Amino acid sequence: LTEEEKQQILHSEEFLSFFDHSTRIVERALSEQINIKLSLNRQFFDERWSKHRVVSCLDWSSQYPELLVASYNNNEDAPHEPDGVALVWNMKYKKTTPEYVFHCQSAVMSATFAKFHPNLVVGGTYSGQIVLWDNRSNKRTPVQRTPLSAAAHTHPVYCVNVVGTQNAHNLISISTDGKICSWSLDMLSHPQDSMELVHKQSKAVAVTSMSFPVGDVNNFVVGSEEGSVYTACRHGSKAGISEMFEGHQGPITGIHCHAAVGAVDFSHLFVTSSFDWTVKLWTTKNNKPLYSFEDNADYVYDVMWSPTHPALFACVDGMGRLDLWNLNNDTEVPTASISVEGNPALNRVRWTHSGREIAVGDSEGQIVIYDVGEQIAVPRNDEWARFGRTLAEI
Amino acid sequence: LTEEEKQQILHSEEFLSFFDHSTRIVERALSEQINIKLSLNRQFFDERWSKHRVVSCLDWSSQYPELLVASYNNNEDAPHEPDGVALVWNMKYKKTTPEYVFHCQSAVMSATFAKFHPNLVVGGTYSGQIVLWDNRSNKRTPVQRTPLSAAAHTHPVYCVNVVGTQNAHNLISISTDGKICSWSLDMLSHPQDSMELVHKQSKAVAVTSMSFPVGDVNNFVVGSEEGSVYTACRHGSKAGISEMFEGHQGPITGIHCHAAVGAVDFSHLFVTSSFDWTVKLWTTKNNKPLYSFEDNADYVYDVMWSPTHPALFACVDGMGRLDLWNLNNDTEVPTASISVEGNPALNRVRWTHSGREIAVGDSEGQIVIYDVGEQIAVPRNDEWARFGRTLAEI
Amino acid sequence: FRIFSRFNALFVRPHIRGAIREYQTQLIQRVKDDIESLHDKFKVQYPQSQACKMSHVRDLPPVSGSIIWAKQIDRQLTAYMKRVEDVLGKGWENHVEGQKLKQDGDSFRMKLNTQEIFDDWARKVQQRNLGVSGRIFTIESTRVRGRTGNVLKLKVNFLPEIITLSKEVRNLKWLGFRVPLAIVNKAHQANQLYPFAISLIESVRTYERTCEKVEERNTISLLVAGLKKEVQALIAEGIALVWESYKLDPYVQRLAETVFNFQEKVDDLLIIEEKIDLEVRSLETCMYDHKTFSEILNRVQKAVDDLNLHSYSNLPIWVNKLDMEIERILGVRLQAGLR
Amino acid sequence: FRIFSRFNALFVRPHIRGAIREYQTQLIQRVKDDIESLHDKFKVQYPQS
Amino acid sequence: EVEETLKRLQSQKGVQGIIVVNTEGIPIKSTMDNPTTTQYASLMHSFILKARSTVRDIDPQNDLTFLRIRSKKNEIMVAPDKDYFLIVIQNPT
Amino acid sequence: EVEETLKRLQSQKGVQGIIVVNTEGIPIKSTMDNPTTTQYASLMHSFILKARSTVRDIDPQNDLTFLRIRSKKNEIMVAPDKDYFLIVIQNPT
Repeated sequence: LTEEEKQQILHSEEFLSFFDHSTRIVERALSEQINIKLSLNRQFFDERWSKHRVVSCLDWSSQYPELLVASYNNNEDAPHEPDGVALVWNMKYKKTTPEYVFHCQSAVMSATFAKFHPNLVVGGTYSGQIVLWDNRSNKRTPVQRTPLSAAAHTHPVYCVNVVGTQNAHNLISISTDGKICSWSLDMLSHPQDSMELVHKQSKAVAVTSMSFPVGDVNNFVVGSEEGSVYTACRHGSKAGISEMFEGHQGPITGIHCHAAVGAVDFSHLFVTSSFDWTVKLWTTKNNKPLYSFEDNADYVYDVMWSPTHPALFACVDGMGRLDLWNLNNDTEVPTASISVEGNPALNRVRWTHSGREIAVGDSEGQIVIYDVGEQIAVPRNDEWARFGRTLAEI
Repeated sequence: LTEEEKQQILHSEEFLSFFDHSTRIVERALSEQINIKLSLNRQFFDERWSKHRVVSCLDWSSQYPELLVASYNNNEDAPHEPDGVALVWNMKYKKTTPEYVFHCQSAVMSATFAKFHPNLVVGGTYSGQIVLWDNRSNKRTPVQRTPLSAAAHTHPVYCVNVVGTQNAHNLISISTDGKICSWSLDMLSHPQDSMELVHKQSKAVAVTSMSFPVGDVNNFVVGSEEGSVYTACRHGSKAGISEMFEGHQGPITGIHCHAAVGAVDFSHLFVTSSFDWTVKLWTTKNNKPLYSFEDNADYVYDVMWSPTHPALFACVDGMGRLDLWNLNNDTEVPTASISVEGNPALNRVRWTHSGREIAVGDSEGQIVIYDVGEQIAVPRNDEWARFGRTLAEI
Repeated sequence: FRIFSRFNALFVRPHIRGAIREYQTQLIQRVKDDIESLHDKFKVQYPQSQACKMSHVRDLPPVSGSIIWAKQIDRQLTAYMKRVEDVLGKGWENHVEGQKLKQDGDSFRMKLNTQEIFDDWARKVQQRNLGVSGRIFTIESTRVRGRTGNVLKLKVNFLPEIITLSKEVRNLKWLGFRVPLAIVNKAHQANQLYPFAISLIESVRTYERTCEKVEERNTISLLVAGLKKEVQALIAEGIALVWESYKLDPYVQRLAETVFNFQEKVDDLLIIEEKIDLEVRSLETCMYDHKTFSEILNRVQKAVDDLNLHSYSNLPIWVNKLDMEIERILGVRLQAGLR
Repeated sequence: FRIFSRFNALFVRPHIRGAIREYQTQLIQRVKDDIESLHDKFKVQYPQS
Repeated sequence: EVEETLKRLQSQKGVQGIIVVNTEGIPIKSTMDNPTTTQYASLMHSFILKARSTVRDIDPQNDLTFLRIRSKKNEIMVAPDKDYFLIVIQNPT
Repeated sequence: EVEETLKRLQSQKGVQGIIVVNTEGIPIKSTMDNPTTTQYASLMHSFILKARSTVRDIDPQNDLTFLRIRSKKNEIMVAPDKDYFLIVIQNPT
């Protein structure tokens, strides 16, 4: 009847026959038989919300790997039209209109999904307020908005990311001023923690990018507008910048830690994409740039490690050329390289959490979802050892 | 109570999917899941389609590495009953009955699968009429038949093959008179190419069987009943016989090029099983035979390279023994040998794809398939190196 | 012999030669036993050996197959002889066992001669005097069982076996045996003319099969009469020709394509014919209703129009007879409904 | 850059140095006007780049 | 074909009896006798209809194409796709 | 051991532990979504009882432990001993 006598009847010792029956049926049911490159994969381009308004940030949902957040910042065509707009794009089905649209009073400059809430979108704007979007709500207006006080950010926020475990989260945000701030995902009325990123005494940092190493939440790497990458400790006695890097003579336009696991650790490795077409495969423990890929006349805008390949990483160009670099294959020429039509200055690249599909932003709003070759995408078991050897080369 | 509706629905033959699925599922239902070096693996003798019947050809399906096609000439037991017997035999679950049967009004000489499509089966008959059959459809009559014309094949056809990839395919067939003809799988009623192979002073070559360098299209190689081996380019800059070989004294029965591909390039090696126990290995760049196979006399029919081991192949004698011959371990004694019981006239040998087992036809129709020792099945880099240096021996 | 083939370096030095001479008698006896086994296998005659039927499957005519088989046996015996000569050294025949072995081998080789069969086959070919010259095809008289009348079945004046003879020549010419020039010319002519003859015979067999299929169903011969007439006209044009000429190839090609078109149109007409007949039979027992009758008539008229657009022959009379039958069935059904 | 960077330490040899950039000086001309094509971007882009 | 089908379906295991059923139950064919074939096959038809309902419960798009019950004294077969309802009487082993 | 049986059953392809259904239609063990599995097991029990009546119509001495309800999506293995009815979801592959 109810769920108490079942426990005792299970504890009863008449189960020899049932155990023999189960063993026989399973052992008889064991046998089973049968009864009988770079490509343009998909598009996304709104017209109501994507007239000019260049792409500014891209992401994928960890919970829902079919979902992408866009961020269209610039408003110059019409002052009366919405200033900031964030569009979300679904992978499961092809449509011409974005699934869901979000409008913010200021210009949205960065955006990302929420890990704790798989039904929530959080993005940074140009004014400096961290902006929420409760997808359950039917209103395009931001649901929760951070104050523009001295406690919170007051400068253009360009990097936002929620980290931690499902039972312990923190939304980290860094603005151009350098004030890092962790909020709780559920409550953003007040900054639950924050401090201003400062180098050697009385030297502010012009932060313009960041990335957290996989797993770690205590220390991370930051890319500054002044071309000098740093490493910072989020929580601890030595909270703040802990490393000075010579880097490159141009502003850092992108950054990313290593994004793979399974073999010998590479979390010490990361790539910075500078403002002079100089991406830098390079590690935290060392201080000198390990390698200095250089080509082109124009310059890069974003670089993303492959979520599965321990060597492959993408590379934006302002000439419209997207190129994937596979270090194990080669170190001088792009392993793959194709140019999108109309040669527009691409602004972002984001890899699908699967690692099998790549995204690229655009200077006119047409996000292009590119597909990669099977051989060029998935690595092998020997791939990690080959990467280790190539790093050991110099 | 119906008396005619069931009778008429039985008379009306809408049983295509019915019979197909019933056949594909009942042999599955043969499984007994009731709750209460060389070694023979599976011996098949169809009592109904192989009673005193000689195997004519053998092929293993690359697309489906469990499907074999076998042929048969006219049956002297009864001419009234269907003469051209074709059989499709499957490796899904054990069964005495063949998976598919097929009839041709003329004696069937050779048969093979199609690389262009994984279901069509194409075979040359004794009347020089290429016969097409669709495995998915349940029919006994040939699906398509090439015209019997002077331009097309008219003499008995003993070799048919598909060259190129699945979007650059071409069905190449040889007639014993010496005609090479190229067809397409979509239409089998007009030769796309047709040319009577000639060596010198306008005399043709009585071609018995042909082969091609693996991984390459065009530049074919043929053997003649006259006791010669020729290299003839299909199209090139000049079609026809390009190179005489000193060859073997007696008729050339089975020819095959090297198949295994590894760190070294050995695609230029040719095995020819003549009528004198003499399985001769040579290379296309040398006019003389390299090594000779001599342990007995009298008609070893055919030899086939193992696709996985570079220095190992198989050859089957007419007196009733198949011997696996390795080059790395030995050069005068077989590395493996076995004889089918009853000492019958074993006709044809075929390595399955990826190797690891062999298929043997017989004059009695009892085809026997069986694996090979693991310690000799798998190759290694040492095998390729020592194989190359054994070529360096002489 | 493999063991010795491993080592041959100081055979010039008469130190290892003592060992090879010590076992020389064993060598000779075992080689003699091997030759005895080979001769025993030879004593199994070629037609009695499965090699004959394998060669028959192998497109090897029996005479040529036997000749080549004997030649290969002789080749293997000579290989044994020279291999013994090489392994033992020069002048093994000087030994009593050596000379005994050599005379056994010579006697076996004499028993293994081959040119006699070639001469016999050539003599038989000359005696029988094979040929193909004559009419394009022959029409003959046969009383086929099942009918009292004498059936004038149409055949082709071409023996299928003649090409086999050519193959014999095509095998014996390179075997080293010279055949008379008349045989060479006859075989070459038959070989070059074979494709036309086989095309004609397959075409006429296909035509006979499809025409007997047509006459099996008398309801369709009236429509197919035009194609039958044109085929008969082509046959009438062809028959007057002598066996060898220069119009052979175009006439053969056009007759073949005409027969193929005839057969395909026959099968299409046949299938649509049983379709129409089945629909008429359904109309016979179809329930009394204007809608169902109109639908049956619409489908029948659509089939008739489909036949019309294919541009067949003799449509109107077939349509008239079909209309007569359908109106008779309609009258019967109307009688049933009225009563 | 790579194609002669493959040499790097090679042209210290007495003959490799004479084997390099004597035959290729015209391709140094070609990379000069490649640099001219490079500055072409700089020529007129200032406020509308 | 009809006779060859039943012959190959029977001699594949020396089956006691199989008849071809292309109609919804009530088959008039017999392999040992009329009753034990016809009534049992109609009963099987009713229960495989209810099985089709059962498998459509979890999702209507699903259909049953293969059904065997192997018990202590009988093994019963039926492979319905639209009207082809198999019957096989066979030993448990 | 119940846990040993659970580990053995979860080793099978597409199987989440062991779920056992009582004569009431309520699974004594919980491994999947409760409402769906309860209704599915209730229909399973109805069908298996009516199939028990089926077999005892002509085979009054037989017991049921095996039945292959397979679709083009998944197969359910149903096995009663006397009161505990094992249901196992397994992929056809």
